[PDB]
Amino acid sequence: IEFVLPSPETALLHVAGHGNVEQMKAQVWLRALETSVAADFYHRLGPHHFLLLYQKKGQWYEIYDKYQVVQTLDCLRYWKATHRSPGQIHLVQRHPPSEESQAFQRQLTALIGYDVTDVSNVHDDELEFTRRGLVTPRMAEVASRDPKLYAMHPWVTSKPLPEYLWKKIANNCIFIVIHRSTTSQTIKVSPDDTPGAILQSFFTKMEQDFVLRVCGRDEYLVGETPIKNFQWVRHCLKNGEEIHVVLDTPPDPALDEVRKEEWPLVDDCTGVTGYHEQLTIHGKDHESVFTVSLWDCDRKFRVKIRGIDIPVLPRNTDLTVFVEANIQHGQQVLCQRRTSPKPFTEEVLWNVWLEFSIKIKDLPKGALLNLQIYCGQLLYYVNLLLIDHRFLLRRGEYVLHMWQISFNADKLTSATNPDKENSMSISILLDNYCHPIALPKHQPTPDPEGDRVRAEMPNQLRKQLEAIIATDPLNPLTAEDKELLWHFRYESLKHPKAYPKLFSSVKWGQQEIVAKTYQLLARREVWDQSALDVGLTMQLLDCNFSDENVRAIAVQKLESLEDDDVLHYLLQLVQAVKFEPYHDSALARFLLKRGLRNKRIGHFLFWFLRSEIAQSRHYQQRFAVILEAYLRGCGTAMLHDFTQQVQVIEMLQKVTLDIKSLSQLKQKLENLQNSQLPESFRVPYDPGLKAGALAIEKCKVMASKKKPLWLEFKCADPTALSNETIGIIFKHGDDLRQDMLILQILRIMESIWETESLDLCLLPYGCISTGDKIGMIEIVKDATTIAKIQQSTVGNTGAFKDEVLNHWLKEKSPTEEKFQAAVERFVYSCAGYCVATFVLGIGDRHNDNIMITETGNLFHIDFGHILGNYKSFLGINKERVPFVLTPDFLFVMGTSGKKTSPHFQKFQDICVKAYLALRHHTNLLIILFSMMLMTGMPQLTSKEDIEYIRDALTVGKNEEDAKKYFLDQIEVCRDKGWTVQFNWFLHLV
Amino acid sequence: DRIQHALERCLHGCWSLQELVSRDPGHFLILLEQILQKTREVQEKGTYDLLAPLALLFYSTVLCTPHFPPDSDLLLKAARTYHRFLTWPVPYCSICQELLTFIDAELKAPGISYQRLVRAEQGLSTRSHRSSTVTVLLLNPVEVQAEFLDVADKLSTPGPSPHSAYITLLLHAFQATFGAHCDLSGLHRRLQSKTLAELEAIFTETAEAQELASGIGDAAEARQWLRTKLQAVGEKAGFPGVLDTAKPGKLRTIPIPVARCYTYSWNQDSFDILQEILLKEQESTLRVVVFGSDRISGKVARAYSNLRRLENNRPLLTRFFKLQFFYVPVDISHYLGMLDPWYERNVLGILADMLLYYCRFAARPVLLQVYQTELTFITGEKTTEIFIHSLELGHSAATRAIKASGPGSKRLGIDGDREAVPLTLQIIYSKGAISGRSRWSNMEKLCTSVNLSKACRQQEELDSSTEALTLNLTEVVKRQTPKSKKGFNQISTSQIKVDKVQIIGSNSCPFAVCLDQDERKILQSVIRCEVSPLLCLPIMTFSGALP
Repeated sequence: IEFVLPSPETALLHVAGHGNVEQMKAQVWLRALETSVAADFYHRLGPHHFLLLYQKKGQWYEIYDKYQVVQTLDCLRYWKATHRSPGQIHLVQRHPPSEESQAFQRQLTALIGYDVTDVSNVHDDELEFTRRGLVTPRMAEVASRDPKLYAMHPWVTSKPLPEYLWKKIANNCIFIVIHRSTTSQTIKVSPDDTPGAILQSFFTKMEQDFVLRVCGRDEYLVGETPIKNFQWVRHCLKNGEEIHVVLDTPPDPALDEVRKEEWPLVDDCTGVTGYHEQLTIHGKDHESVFTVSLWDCDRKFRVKIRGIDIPVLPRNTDLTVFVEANIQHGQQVLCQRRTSPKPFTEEVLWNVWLEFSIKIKDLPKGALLNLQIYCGQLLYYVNLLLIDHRFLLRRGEYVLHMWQISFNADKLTSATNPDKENSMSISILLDNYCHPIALPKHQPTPDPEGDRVRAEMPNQLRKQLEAIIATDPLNPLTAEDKELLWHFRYESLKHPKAYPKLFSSVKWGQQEIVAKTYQLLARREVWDQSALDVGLTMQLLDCNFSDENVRAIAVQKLESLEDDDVLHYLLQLVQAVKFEPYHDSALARFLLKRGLRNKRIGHFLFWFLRSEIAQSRHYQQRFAVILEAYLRGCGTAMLHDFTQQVQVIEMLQKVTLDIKSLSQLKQKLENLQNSQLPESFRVPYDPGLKAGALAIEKCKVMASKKKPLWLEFKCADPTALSNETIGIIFKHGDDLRQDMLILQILRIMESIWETESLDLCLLPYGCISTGDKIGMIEIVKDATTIAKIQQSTVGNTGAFKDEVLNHWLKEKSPTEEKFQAAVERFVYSCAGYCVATFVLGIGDRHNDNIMITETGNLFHIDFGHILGNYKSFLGINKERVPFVLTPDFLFVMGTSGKKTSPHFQKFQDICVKAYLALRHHTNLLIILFSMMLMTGMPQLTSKEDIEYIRDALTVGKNEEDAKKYFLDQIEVCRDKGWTVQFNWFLHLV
Repeated sequence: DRIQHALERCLHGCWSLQELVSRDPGHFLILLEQILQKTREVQEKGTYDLLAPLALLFYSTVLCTPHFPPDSDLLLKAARTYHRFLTWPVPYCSICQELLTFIDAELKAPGISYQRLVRAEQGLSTRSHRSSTVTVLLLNPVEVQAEFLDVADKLSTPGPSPHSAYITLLLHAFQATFGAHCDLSGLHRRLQSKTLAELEAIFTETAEAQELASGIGDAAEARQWLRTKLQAVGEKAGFPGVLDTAKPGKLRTIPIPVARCYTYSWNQDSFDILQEILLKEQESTLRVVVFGSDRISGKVARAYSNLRRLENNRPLLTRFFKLQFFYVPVDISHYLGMLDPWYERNVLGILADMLLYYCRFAARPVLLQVYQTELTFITGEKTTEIFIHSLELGHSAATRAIKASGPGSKRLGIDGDREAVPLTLQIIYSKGAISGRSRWSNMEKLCTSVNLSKACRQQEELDSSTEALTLNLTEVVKRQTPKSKKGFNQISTSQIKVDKVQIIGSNSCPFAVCLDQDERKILQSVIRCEVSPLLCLPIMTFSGALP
């Protein structure tokens, strides 16, 4: 390996094998000092170390690993593929980052809200290596990006147009109102025409470099897709609004420029570990042994608990304490050891070797050592990744600062508590070795096929397996079921629906079983041509699957999603990133790539990910690294937009914090408007909309215990067709992550109902969490609260009257046709929300969190308020109703005779239709509910909470029985007319 | 069979009897079979405790055994068995690698290790660059013990001459390759008439041949080349037939000679005689064997601290040299035996054999945990660098004693068990250094007596390998003024786990220190006492501090 010294000096080194040859830095340094007195002089002025670089594909690569040359096998492999035996490695100086580079890093830190460069809370370099490794997918996505299409970011869908929208096209024609200057012309175009065809038709109906941009929005109708396939066109058709566009010059792609990457490419960390035959010590001469295979170590796993150190004792419970160490792989405890109970004081000493029954060779990748401090009940927890991200077993002393509790995603984090000065600390010792112990490469090759089976299953065992496969995800598998699934694993591949159960039947605590599983999934084909099922992929991405290959399988199926489909499940994927044992996972790469590919997905990813950085200390660093990668990826125009969004968010944070400490709000608003308020900023919950000035005279503060800010902004686009403002509620002191998760689930449910051609008029609003207990909510205009409608006439003293809501809706209807449309919309929306809240289990609400528009549509708001109460109590100690079906709703629907009515019958029919539609996607709904409980809850969840949905979704029952069940739920709702609302009013008062 | 029983009895602890059962040359191979079987069982069951004693027994037996048979596979089986140990933690795989290198050297050159050890100990002429020698000093005050004084006298005898040492080395080297096919009686009879220069030349040639064969790279080729070179040397020097000369001539043990041990009493003068014995050697490594009870632990630690301050500009270490310290109890030994079960069974528990075994086969230094004490006087002068095992603090009769001592006399009355008038004591203790977070806490009250003890004195009933210190408040104030309830009156034994301590007195109430009843040290009149915890005294044991 020839080396090029920093003076063009070429020192011809020789290949020194692979044993302890990362003194190659020191070797080449000493050789340079000997071979050049200039190097001797520079030794007194040179940096601490240097960098070794090469050129894998013309682009410059770095050898970023200081342990062994076995890592550097990729450069040698490329050189031998190109057949250039003398390889060139350039030794370059550790030049400090430039001034512009540091300024850009400071801007990125300001945007993220976390300092990724801070290495004060890391016991390894997994986060820094992830930062270096995410450069390759980022550069791949930036290079393979359409400039014009990225700049204009069209929002399209390939799903078929629903029939309830098809009936809204009068004569297979759509009218588009095109605006040029102040002139407006209506052009009739068929729904199968691309925007280019419409534009050519407009020009023929008398340059050609123009695009159609939605008036008042930053949304473009461009690309080669039918005009009916645009999400904006479908939205306008659904709302019956007129489609207005303006003839705008295309945005310059040059504005989306990405600055050059400072770092050379890091390649991969899979080089340090090879096949077992390469790492094993058997057959060696005890002098060529430079690394030891993990599968050679036949001893039991052993960890020395040295002690426990706390600055000040908590006063909740004391008088006894012990440590429980669990070797576990994805919430499955492989082994568990306990220490002797000792008196609980500030410093407790054991110095005891806990030796598990699991062999060292049987530790899987992603195995987790969970150290938990129990009392006498559980007090503290911390986790350590037994196998490092370089496939290396952990060695040495570890002083891990523990997490204090106050099934949960936060219980799986490998991060250490940043509060060094006040947190519990546990000291452990893992055995040191002369040679590093490396877990061999996952699977060399399934050439023997693992004895793929030939014999047919008996009919009875086939029936048993098929019955097991058809069962719901939450149904536990007994020992016999797991044995049947694994014993016939090669038959379980043929059914993709059995993959979660099949991989739950794998004994991850045995090395040979894991090798057999890898051989099994190396020959997956029925899964590859399988149609994409979102529920199955979500199941494979749950907390029960810590294996890298299963996650890779799930992400490989995720890659076939559309942009809008990814937008549907983006929050769920971001939350599922928590379950990945390692920072640089396939899910993180997938999210980064698909946020760099689409501008809307990128915007929502930035906000969803910044919220988790701000509020969750457990996954601050991983999410911060991912967000830094994305922000380096996106163009400079979208970086400026993000900067303006963060500026307005922070200044409104300050204003909310100052007001909540207490006409004053008005004055603070004129102080903002005259200084530090951006001229226009993109709305966080709606990237297509740009809010300009602030209508200070219309802002106020609600009479709430949280005192949120009611702000109304001016639309910054001069092309807007209405003087309507933009309403935004900035709330402090409430966790909006649960609220936004519930809203995402509602949007998914609405998409399902649309798929089955049902329009329930259920529309979720725009809620984005922006920081620790602070967030932003869209204001739905012409809407009020049912509680406020009641309090208009009766309800201040608790009395409730049935005619209030019907009369209120009648008063807001200018004509009788408007009243009938409002009544129909109310029926549909009430059915949709009743079904949704019954399925999700958040149906037991009160009037203060249910709203209605003047058009009849119904809303549920403030989901964080009731979700926590439901989790804590479950309504079992009070009078619980499945959902809020109040007698005023019934009066709006029927004649209040408590027998029937045509509108009530229609409500029952449509709600039954929606219930069966959801039962069709039961599995996806169940997995979404499970992820929401795992990730969105700051508390700790368990069973009897997750499984509630499989009782609400009527799992394992006939369609007629499910219909009867929902009718019984409706009847019990009708039984408790005002009792539950009166009880809620008493509890609040 | 009886050798296996003796081995088993030795492990589950017998020791000298076990070493002496190997009186016949085949007993060595039988014991090696047994040790290899025990090692295989240990590895299969993952027993960490038995690895170090078994490794040491194997090393000693292979060192002493004469002429591994040509058809024997003990060396290869042992090499495979130990090479299987490379997956073990560091303190065990280190011994593994040492034995692997030793086994490879003994397989390539049958008598390399015994020749190396005996040549180094006897200080015989060496043609290798930077020739080495081994010197043993037995530091015995005339008041240590009669039996130990006699065994030191037995070791101190010069004994074998260079002529006899050369004869023994040549006999062992030639038998290790020509076991039953050499006339050892005839070879010795011919060697007895050889001159000293001839013996030196023959030994240098044979040693060079053995060192060259130790790195040939092929075991069979190395053995063949060594055999050919030894035959050539024998033919050159007039040796009799050594190639299949006589089947009747059987094997001889050729035991290790007594090393040239020097017995000199240093009279506790901070290791002065080591320089004298360097100077005499001038006219490499030296082994210091310290005999004595706990009363000289302070003297030993002062001596080693002085040596560690001085060697930077002293000829003891600048010249190629290695200083090793061995301790025989005749409570450092309690701590060492607690860490090392082999040391507990062999040293802490016919005696010259055990002393020589401890000197020769203890190669893992254990650093004794010693406490650095610094005292600030009442007169403004600051003293530092005091070393102890326990401490008695606060006694006013003891500060009367220290005032009587002054700046140039012994502190008569510092022994403790003395009534103390109440004094204004401030106690500062640091806690939590296990996690790197040192938390200082302060009390300021009236006190008379405080105990500052090391857990290692009573570590047999506590957390394993605890280097922390215990601060005990007991028997306070009641010795003089039991009714002084304002201070630390009475106070039952209260223990605080501490690492750094600062005890502050007052000018009107002078403070005192009792350094394990050491009245030799001079300290004028101290007030402030600071005790702080790799440190000092690397006493060699058979197996280091296993984690």
